[PDB]
Amino acid sequence: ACARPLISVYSEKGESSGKNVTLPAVFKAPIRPDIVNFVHTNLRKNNRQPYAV
Amino acid sequence: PSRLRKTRKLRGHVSHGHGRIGKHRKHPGGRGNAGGMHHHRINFDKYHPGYFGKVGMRHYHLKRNQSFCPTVNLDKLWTLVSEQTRVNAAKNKTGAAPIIDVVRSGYYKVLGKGKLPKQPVIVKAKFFSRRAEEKIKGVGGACVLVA
Amino acid sequence: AALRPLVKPKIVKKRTKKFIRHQSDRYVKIKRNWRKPRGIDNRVRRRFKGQILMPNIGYGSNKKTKHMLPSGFRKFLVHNVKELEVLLMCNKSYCAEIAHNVSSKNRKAIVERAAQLAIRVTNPNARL
Amino acid sequence: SAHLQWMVVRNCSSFLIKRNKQTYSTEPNNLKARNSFRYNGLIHRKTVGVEPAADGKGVVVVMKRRSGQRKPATSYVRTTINKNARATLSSIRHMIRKNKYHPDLRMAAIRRASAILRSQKPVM
Amino acid sequence: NELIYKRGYGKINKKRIALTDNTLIARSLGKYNIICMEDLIHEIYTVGK
Amino acid sequence: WRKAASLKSNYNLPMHKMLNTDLSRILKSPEIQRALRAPRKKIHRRVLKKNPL
Amino acid sequence: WRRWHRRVNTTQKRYAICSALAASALPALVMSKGHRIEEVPELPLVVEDKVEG
Amino acid sequence: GVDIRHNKDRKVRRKEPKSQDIYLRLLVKLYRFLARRTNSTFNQVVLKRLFMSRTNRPPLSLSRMIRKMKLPGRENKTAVVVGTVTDDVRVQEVPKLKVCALRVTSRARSRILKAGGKILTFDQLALDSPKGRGTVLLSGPRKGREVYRHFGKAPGTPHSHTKPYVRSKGRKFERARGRRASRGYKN
RNA sequence: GCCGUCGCUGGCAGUCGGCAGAGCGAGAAAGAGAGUGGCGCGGACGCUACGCCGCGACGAGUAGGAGGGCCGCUGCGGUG
RNA sequence: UGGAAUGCGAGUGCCUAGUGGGCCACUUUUGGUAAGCAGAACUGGCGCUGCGGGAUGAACCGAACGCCGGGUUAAGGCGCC
RNA sequence: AGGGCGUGAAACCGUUAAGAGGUAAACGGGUGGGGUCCGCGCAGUCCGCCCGGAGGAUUCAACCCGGCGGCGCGGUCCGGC
Ligand SMILES: [Mg+2]
Ligand SMILES: [Mg+2]
Ligand SMILES: [Mg+2]
Ligand SMILES: [Mg+2]
Ligand SMILES: [Mg+2]
Ligand SMILES: [Mg+2]
Ligand SMILES: [Mg+2]
Ligand SMILES: [Mg+2]
Ligand SMILES: [Mg+2]
Ligand SMILES: [Mg+2]
Ligand SMILES: [Mg+2]
Ligand SMILES: [Mg+2]
Ligand SMILES: [Mg+2]
Ligand SMILES: [Mg+2]
Ligand SMILES: [Mg+2]
Ligand SMILES: [Mg+2]
Ligand SMILES: [Mg+2]
Ligand SMILES: [Mg+2]
Ligand SMILES: [Mg+2]
Ligand SMILES: [Mg+2]
Ligand SMILES: [Mg+2]
Ligand SMILES: [Mg+2]
Ligand SMILES: [Mg+2]
Ligand SMILES: [Mg+2]
Repeated sequence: ACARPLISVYSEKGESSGKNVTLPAVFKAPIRPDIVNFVHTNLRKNNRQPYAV
Repeated sequence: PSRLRKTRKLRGHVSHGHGRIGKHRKHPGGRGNAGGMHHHRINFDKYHPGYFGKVGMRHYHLKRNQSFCPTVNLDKLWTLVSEQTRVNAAKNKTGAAPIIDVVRSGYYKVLGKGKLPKQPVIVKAKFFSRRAEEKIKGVGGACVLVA
Repeated sequence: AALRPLVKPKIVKKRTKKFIRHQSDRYVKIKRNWRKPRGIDNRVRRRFKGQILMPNIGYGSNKKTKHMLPSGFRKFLVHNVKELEVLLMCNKSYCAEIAHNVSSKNRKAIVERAAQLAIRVTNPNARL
Repeated sequence: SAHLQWMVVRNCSSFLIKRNKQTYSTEPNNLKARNSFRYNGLIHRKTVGVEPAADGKGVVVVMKRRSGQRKPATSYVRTTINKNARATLSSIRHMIRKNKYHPDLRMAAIRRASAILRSQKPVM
Repeated sequence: NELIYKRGYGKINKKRIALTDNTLIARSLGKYNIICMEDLIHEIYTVGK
Repeated sequence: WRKAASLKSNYNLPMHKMLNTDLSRILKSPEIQRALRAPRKKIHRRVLKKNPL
Repeated sequence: WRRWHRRVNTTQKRYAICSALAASALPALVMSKGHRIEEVPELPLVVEDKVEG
Repeated sequence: GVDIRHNKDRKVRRKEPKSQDIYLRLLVKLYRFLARRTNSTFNQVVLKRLFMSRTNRPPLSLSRMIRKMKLPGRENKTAVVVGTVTDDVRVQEVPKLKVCALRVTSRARSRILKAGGKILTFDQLALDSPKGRGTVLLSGPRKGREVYRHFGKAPGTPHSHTKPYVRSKGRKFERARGRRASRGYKN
């Protein structure tokens, strides 16, 4: 959408501090599981080691 | 992915997709482009016409950079300069004409295909075409040469 | 005290015997699992008279009563207690079948739960 | 959105369970426990749950408030109804109808809050 | 009569739909003033326009 | 989507192929509800053919 | 010399990253991967900088 | 038995898109609803085009959308496309256009918005005009692909201006026998 | 009668409920439209829309093709 | 008044496996004394195809096949098998 | 698990049990006979409502207090984002 909320930073004691950060626009990009999968099942072929008889 | 391929549905059928009468022998036509003139002539004439013979002059030590000349058409000539150069000449009133240097963008010859917008230009280029130069005069503009 | 199903229709099956493989009787290397015979001169795949039969799609079961045990219930493998609450709103049409590996200490506290939930178990006296 | 993240959760969830030609779902607030857009207890903006009370007796009802939507901690409200078998099935009914709160789930909520009462009586 | 009544099926929407009511004939052949199984029999017997 | 990426060379978040992904709110909206034919939600199972003779 | 490694377009690895971040701020798409976040106070869980200390 | 032939019983049209993306499989849900629940043969064409492969819905150029929306009569209409609206750098003036496409390249959003036109989506269009009143369906050139130059009558055939498959093109790559009236013949 | 394939490019987002009014099978292109003057708090199921439902027609097959396998084998990333 | 009848949704585009030993029959038909021979034409078959009949049977007569209940037939039959 | 000793399949063989036996055996369709175990069969389903029949509660409605949540065209309330 277009409405970017105001997330609140949480102190290390769990309780919410005063600091706020506007939700970055990345958290509204399209969710594409097919693109995510196609990219994952190709990028993790790269860390593979050769093997052969 | 073998699990998607066609040899996984071909388990259990004797000839494995290749024929009972005519087997899948090794090379029943010769290897490669064999028989281009004898038994594969209908194919080398129906699909690769002109494949056999010589034509033209040889050129022994050809160097592909003496004949370097990339062209740009007039339609996308105005895309070499920024946008506030084509519109600044619109808002302009003193008749000034922007200098489009083409060999600076990476083209040597200017061919004239597209239409042009009505404003003057000064096209610096290495080689010009007759029509590319006439379409520039007919709009008002100069065809500078640069060696 | 049997746990009756929702409705118990009449189950009709177009065939009861298994579909044995061609020539699974003369040999021991040929198991009973079915393999469509693809030989040229074969007498089974030409559908001769009096030969073995072939699994057509015509033998399919009525969809209304397909996979349905003779107790009018469908079935579900249950690996632990938590997989019963999944089945507690399908009570009167599906049953539970504790897996083969669930030891008797857990299978007792699984039949115990399914008794409260009124879920029917097919093997409730299994291991003990 | 609901239909968006349902088109992501419809097959590659972790609560999805697929065996014996059936397909149930183990979501927290899924009542009827079956994998469907309508009864999924995590996708929508307003869901309903009917769990058993932590002690022996009672039925807890879990509504999902509107205001807190990305705050999982302060998102759900819970109310334990430890009453007779009929008042609790007129309280869930009012909770849903009179509030006009996800009203297509009411008979599902009663049918579940009855399975709990039935699974909390003394066995025979 | 025996044919149209007992074995009479209509090619409606390219579907062999059994002629069970006059509103299956009127709905298709109505524009020719054939609106009942009797107008149908009369059109077949007396070869009509 | 209006301010490019600063740390990358030229990158803007991928655009959206549809904005209001809530086709429930889309479908029960007065814009679309008015432009529909009445639902034909009656089931007409096969009529047994008796013999008019 | 089997082809072990695959290469992906950069704009597509970035599409996949933005799709794997836009999906980590949704309570359903995180509680469906299996994580036990029934008591996290807010999903884009931010903490003060002293945590790096 | 009946003596029919089942050669053509299975019509091969696309019952659904082959892609698995969920921002398309939601458009196809909304338009499958509009397609069946309205009597407008517009939605039926949009739905039938949302199935089509990436080679059957080709790109549009901004210039071809200019000259197809400049035709007399169709003013103040929304230009609907099912493919993408690419830029056309060889056009200098851009009017204001109401447009609705699946994609608009990041240099055609610029031009259209700086002109002053709107760029809707297919859900925005479905809310603006459900039955699709006031629209102009378009589609880019389908025979534009270089693939369609090798199709037709095979080369080496009287009056078959079909492009052959050659490794490289040059003096000595298929220019000798079936092309010269001198060396052999030509067609 | 049942299974399946094909076709209808069929139907279903209308579960529109005390902010209610429960319909779109009927031969005849189009509104159960607006305005302008003469007690008892109640109502089954559904909708994994890749889902569900209704209608007809059809069902041989070597070589070959295609699809669907919640058929099976071994390991990998996730998840139970 | 869409200018005969009857029937039926058509048009178009790529990619493409297998095949390129055939055989039989009515009718026409060439060589041969003829052949379960050699060779053509048209259609239908066998090959790729079960089923009822012809005792038996690649090709003849009927008839073409999802799995089943009732009824009726085809071609063939009805002393007994 | 007894010194080539984890598990210890198949073909093949021995013995015990059960049946059977002159058209080699085996096989598909159909039943019948006997066995083996299973149903933990052998007095046979429960569920909602209502009517009556006998009992038991610290109990219903309606009011009062406190909390919580939904909705609000609060026509157009305050302050936010
Ligand atoms: Mg085959
Ligand atoms: Mg072979
Ligand atoms: Mg092949
Ligand atoms: Mg070959
Ligand atoms: Mg080969
Ligand atoms: Mg030669
Ligand atoms: Mg043989
Ligand atoms: Mg054969
Ligand atoms: Mg048939
Ligand atoms: Mg066929
Ligand atoms: Mg075909
Ligand atoms: Mg078949
Ligand atoms: Mg050969
Ligand atoms: Mg001959
Ligand atoms: Mg053969
Ligand atoms: Mg044939
Ligand atoms: Mg035959
Ligand atoms: Mg004889
Ligand atoms: Mg019969
Ligand atoms: Mg006889
Ligand atoms: Mg041992
Ligand atoms: Mg050990
Ligand atoms: Mg041992
Ligand atoms: Mg003995």
